[PDB]
Amino acid sequence: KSEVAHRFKDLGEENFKALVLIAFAQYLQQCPFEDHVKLVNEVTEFAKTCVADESAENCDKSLHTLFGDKLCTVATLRETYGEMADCCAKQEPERNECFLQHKDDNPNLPRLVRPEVDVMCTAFHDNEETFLKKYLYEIARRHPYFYAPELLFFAKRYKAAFTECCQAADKAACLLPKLDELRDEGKASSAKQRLKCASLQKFGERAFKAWAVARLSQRFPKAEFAEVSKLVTDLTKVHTECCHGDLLECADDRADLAKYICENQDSISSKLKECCEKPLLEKSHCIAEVENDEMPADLPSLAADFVESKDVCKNYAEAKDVFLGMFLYEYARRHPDYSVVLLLRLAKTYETTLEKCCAAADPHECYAKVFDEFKPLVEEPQNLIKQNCELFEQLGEYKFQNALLVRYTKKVPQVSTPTLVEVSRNLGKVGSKCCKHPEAKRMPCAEDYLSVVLNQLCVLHEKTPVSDRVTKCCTESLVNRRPCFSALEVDETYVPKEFNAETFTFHADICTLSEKERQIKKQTALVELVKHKPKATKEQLKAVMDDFAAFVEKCCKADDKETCFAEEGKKLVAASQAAL
Repeated sequence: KSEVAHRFKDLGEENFKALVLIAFAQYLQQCPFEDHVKLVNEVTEFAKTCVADESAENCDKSLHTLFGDKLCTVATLRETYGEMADCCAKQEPERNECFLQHKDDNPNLPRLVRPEVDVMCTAFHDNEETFLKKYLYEIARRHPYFYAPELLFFAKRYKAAFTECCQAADKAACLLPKLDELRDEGKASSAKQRLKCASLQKFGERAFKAWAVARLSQRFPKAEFAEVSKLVTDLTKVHTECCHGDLLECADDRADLAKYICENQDSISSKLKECCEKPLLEKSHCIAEVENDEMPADLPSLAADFVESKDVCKNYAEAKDVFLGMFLYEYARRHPDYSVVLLLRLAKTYETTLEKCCAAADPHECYAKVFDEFKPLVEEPQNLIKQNCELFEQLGEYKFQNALLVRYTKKVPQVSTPTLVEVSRNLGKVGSKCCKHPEAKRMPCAEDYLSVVLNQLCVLHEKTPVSDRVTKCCTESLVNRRPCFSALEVDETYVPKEFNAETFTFHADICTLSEKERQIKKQTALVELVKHKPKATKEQLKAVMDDFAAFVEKCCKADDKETCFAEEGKKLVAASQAAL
């Protein structure tokens, strides 16, 4: 039998063209469009001829082996410059990896450009433009890991948009505010994902199970332990693939799944009616995270004292894996009000401890209310979301979200100025999209979201390696990430302590060079870090700065581009470090 045409024989053809492009274009990610597309055109071909006939010569390729051996070819030797030190070696296994499966990450390479003001409205005489070319863009750029089928789901929702409102609104208004929102949602999942791989095989594959047995049980909390373990065992497989390189199996798989999940509906989690009256595609992004859990649970199931007031320390605990699984899951069930990332810590203070004392010198009290020394590691969140959600509350949406900069730029003052200001504001954006939301529903979002961002931080910067600390809180644990960065004072380690850096204040009539405070502030904020990186930290001082660099606007007119550039440099560096 073959692989090629067989994949062709489920996900149809558009979505075969539709994968094999993004596939080939996360992969090599700098080579121009047509090179990539000729090569698709050809895969796309061929497939049809093992469609005709399995038995035809060389169908017998193991999928990759085609790509591998029709990729290096004229994609690559037209692509001759110096980072992919070719990787088609002794026709191997060790192809996918060494280079074809090495995706430069966040910050990959050229990028600045895009579409613009009026013209991108272009479902007239090509969707090769926009619709198609939301992959040499919305998937070459900064997303070599982005989850295939979800791009096919986020493809229609670039298409469908155009496919109504170029219309009466000149595309103007009735269009591009579905091109505001759904750009953060491109970043969101593409970033809500690098995690799910980072769990997967930049960290042990075993972890993920515990991730998802924690999670699918937080939403399907009557799903018997049987059935979460044919949803998280079935989801690893998917996610592993979309991570390990080979998508296609993926996209087929989340219906080789959803057409189990959603034929079984009632034995699993009631609330997946809606998205089962939804064309495949959108099934897997209702069920995918917009899944209002069916709290509260299975049961009364009164209490969880099988893990507790008993004597089966080991006796009923010679299944390592499933014992923990049934802690996790059953603990998971009654706690939509605690974040997975937390509960995963309670699932390592069972596991350790119960091993601390299933062994020696009885008796039971060792594990006697672990429930009552867990409780440190259940207070710090419940608490932290105070000096998350108050410094923000009555003290600033987009004003002092640049507090968490001051915090981070201090305690960890060697990550790259951007790579602060991507995070600094991003993990900023928890204050907004979660405090204004409170209850239980608060924390599950907000240790978790924070948890994603710290990962952006980690995955971002291996590339150049900086703060041995950041090295430490990334590596040492996944599960202990967000009391790590947190549990870090000002690393007085510093010096270099750069003085006086005038590839500094580019001024340049920024004031209406640039618009939308998202663009205005970001610079005004991009001032912050480098106004401390000289002088690591100071008390009151440092806001007599960002107004002495908020005149950065109002000396910017009447014959400018040299107004605020002589002026500042005296009056913002003169105003700097050690005296003022």
